[PDB]
Amino acid sequence: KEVKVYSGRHYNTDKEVYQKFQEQTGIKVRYIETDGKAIIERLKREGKNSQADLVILVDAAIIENASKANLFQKINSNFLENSVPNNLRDPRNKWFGLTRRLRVIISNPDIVDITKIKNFEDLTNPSFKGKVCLRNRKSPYNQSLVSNQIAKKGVGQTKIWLKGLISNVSTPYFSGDSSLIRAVGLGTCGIGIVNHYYVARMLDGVKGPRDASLAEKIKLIIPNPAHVNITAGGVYKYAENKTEAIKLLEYLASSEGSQGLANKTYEHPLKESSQNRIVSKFGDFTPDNVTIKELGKFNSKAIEIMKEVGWN
Ligand SMILES: [Fe+3]
Repeated sequence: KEVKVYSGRHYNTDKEVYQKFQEQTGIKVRYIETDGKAIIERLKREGKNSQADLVILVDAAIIENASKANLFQKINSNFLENSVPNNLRDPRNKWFGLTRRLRVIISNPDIVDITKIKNFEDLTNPSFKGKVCLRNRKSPYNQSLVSNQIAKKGVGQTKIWLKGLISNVSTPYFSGDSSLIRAVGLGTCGIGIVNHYYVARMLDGVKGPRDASLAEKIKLIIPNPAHVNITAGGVYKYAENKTEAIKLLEYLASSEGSQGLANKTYEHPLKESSQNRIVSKFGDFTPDNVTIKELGKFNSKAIEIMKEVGWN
């Protein structure tokens, strides 16, 4: 009995969780970890000849792509249907949330007045002209942030928000969240938008002393209410080991599994906030109730309006 996992959780952290499942169940886990988009393209090409049983992907945008590519099958599990929060799973039961991450505001309080910053709407303030830095629009994290704004506000108001935000950027777009964190730490940027867990990995010395020194200079601001995004798992449409994939998905979404995945990456488990002291110091959050399905729905439109306003 074995299960083949193709995981887009490309942090090189999750091996120990699969090993704990293996010991407890006797089912051998064969895992590949690489880029989620490489996994989607590989499965489309392999189709019925693929060896994937369980697919793990990061970000609503990538889950939506996989869903559109018909990569998942609907599964029956009393545990997942009754234990995973409804907003963090497919209403059609093809994928289920495993961890939570927040896309937040980071600021250098020597460069900008952080008492003027509570939510994403504040970043349009003309006192931040030339102080806002962003990762580029190719990041699913940024697409899903804009889709979140569309979900709630509609296209018109999101476009007005975007024009205001992009008006305040005078720096080329970053190609990563960690390089953005460094720029805000250095003070070349006043304000950024990044995933909370990258700041926690730098503060913990995972990326070495210079990155930890820069991360200490940052103030992290959780918008209230908060935009939540996820990593999710689903069973491959042609899974050979369907039963074993479900058992593993059930373990990953369980309190033990979700805490095991989230603790490696400084993410939040599915149903409780992280017990990590560095993550807890960032503060409490309340989710805005936008569903992960809705972030998928508006992805095409987010990309179109990001291009229109010149988020590049
Ligand atoms: Fe990430």
